[PDB]
Amino acid sequence: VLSPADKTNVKAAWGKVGAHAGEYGAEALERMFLSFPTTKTYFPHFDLSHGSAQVKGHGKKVADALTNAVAHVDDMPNALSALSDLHAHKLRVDPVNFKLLSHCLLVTLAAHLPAEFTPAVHASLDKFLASVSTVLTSKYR
Amino acid sequence: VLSPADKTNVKAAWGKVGAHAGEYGAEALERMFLSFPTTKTYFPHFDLSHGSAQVKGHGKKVADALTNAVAHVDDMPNALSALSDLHAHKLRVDPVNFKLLSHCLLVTLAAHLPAEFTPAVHASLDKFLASVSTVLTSKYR
Amino acid sequence: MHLTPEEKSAVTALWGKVNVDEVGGEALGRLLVVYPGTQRFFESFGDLSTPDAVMGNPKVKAHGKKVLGAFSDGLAHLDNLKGTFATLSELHCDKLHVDPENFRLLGNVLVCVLAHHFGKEFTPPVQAAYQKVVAGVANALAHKYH
Amino acid sequence: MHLTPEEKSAVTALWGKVNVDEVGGEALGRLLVVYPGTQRFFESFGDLSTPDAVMGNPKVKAHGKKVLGAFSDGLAHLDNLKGTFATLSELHCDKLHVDPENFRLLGNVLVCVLAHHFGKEFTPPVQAAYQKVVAGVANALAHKYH
Ligand code: HEM
Ligand code: HEM
Ligand code: HEM
Ligand code: HEM
Repeated sequence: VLSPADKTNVKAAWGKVGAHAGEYGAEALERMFLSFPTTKTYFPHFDLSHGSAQVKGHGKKVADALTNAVAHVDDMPNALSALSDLHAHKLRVDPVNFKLLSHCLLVTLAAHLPAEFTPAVHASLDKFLASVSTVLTSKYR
Repeated sequence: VLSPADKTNVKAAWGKVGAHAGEYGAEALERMFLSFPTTKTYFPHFDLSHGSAQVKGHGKKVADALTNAVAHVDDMPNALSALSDLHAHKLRVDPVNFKLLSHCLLVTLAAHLPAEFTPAVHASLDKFLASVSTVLTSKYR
Repeated sequence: MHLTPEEKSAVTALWGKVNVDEVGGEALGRLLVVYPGTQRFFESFGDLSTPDAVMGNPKVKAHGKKVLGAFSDGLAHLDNLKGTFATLSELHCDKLHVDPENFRLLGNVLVCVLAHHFGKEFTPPVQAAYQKVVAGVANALAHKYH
Repeated sequence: MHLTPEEKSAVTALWGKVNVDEVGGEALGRLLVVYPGTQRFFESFGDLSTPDAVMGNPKVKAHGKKVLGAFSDGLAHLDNLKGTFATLSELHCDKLHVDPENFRLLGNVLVCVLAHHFGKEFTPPVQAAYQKVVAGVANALAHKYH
């Protein structure tokens, strides 16, 4: 469960992401597809080449949903209800993959936000992404 | 979340287990230690030989906790609170391990309950053990 | 795939008693009932809305037989799982887009089905050998993913 | 270790720039803060109640250097990681009783640490080669568990 300090750490870190949310989301996706190729199975309709516009656009969408989660940290299951339904009943992504995207997002943040990525903040972001993941797979079966 | 049918399924199945729980708990553990040897790292102080008393004694305790969970199926997080605390703060068992024991319990039940281990019941039991595992692992950080 | 001679014998002994057609159907059907997420790959199979619809679906039954038939053939080549499944690996990745995690789920469900059919005879040591076999088959089927 | 020549080269070049003392300390420290369950093995190191405590703990810093030192030596043996880490695998299983899952956690933390230090230079292709190396190391450390 996220503690007050976690929520504080996440709001601050994400704040510094700011207008770079979109770029980071795209980078994290690219990192995932290269590092963990089995994740490409969920995107057979995507042009997966470097700098592709489908990855960019999708990177933006992920990034925005996360901004929304941060803004609704105290109430995630409600702010994310439609995305939860989408992942559970339509997309049906196996849960292991969420850990893979989460890690890649951390690596992206660690690469772009050196001063801000302290050990406590790293801890907080990891729990946060984990909660987002639990929410997104909570209606699976 | 367990559905009304899931609950009925689990009560029926566990009822047939009855006064065999202990014995089935021990078998699940032996199965787990043999199929997934990394799990033994958590029991370096146990005699892990076939028929071991520590193994039997521990099977009974696991089985008793599952019976208590079945008896409080509508209030599992509270019925198992103490156990959740124990696993989180003292034992600190990695969550992947819970999936391994759950699988072995299912194998154990399948081997002893041929008429009751139907597809729908298999599904309900898997979901039930997964909920029990989430509770036991919910206070980890 | 480190299998000891006595594990290999154990696996082979038991498998000789298996009706692959029947066990194939049961294993595929249970996968789709217990892990409904796996139904995303079989929308052409018609009605999968309830357990009886899945378990008795003639298409699920026919596919189960095909899957387990390939699996049996793999048991005849335990020392070269990778070569044996290379073309199926590529097919599953490039044409069917199946996340290999599903191979691990099927393997475990197959183990529950074997336990269900054989009861006592599926002793802890026999199960341990089968766990190694299903992991190897899962790894061989994933090996060509890229 | 199915590492590509361009991948072996990417690993080696970046590693030549690593301050092992700092990275070791930081990776082991981060493991203990991000995944507190791992503290179970390090009760005798002292106070690990807070991040500042863990990160400043001299025994954590020293143990990090040792761990990363052995990792370093493995990077010169990439064609035989299993052989290289066999004794260490035996010791992690028989004397220390460490669940090998922790090896994968340390791996990912290490990758986050490398990205944090190298920024731009830690590109997607470079990360990918490192993910293969870290899984490779984790697998070799787990190889002798029984
Ligand atoms: C924190 C984790 C994640 C979040 C916040 C997230 C969020 C989203 C969002 C916002 C969309 C777009 C929905 C729309 O168009 O309105 C989406 C779609 C999608 N996501 Fe997830 N996602 C996450 C993880 C994953 C993972 C791990 C996978 C599998 C590798 C995945 C696979 C997909 C796929 C295949 C689509 C449909 C893409 C398309 O057809 O355009 N997502 N997700
Ligand atoms: C189905 C989930 C599980 C349940 C319901 C369960 C239940 C219990 C119970 C009742 C105890 C005894 C606590 C006491 O003495 O009051 C216990 C202890 C213990 N459990 Fe869990 N357990 C589960 C899974 C696991 C797994 C996956 C592991 C690690 C592989 C594990 C490792 C331990 C250990 C090492 C002890 C201490 C044993 C001793 O020192 O005597 N448990 N558990
Ligand atoms: C033991 C592991 C498995 C083996 C040995 C196996 C084997 C096979 C074989 C022999 C075929 C027919 C290939 C062809 O049409 O040319 C096939 C097709 C297929 N497999 Fe696999 N399979 C396995 C697991 C799975 C899993 C777990 C899934 C998804 C949950 C899956 C999804 C599919 C799909 C969707 C097809 C094509 C169905 C169609 O004809 O429309 N397979 N598999
Ligand atoms: C990259 C993976 C790892 C490597 C290469 C590594 C390497 C080493 C080495 C070289 C030693 C010194 C052994 C000796 O004195 O002969 C050691 C000790 C130890 N390692 Fe590992 N280690 C790794 C990961 C882990 C992790 C993840 C854990 C637990 C979270 C762990 C727990 C320990 C413990 C408890 C000791 C003994 C320390 C003491 O003297 O108190 N190791 N390790």
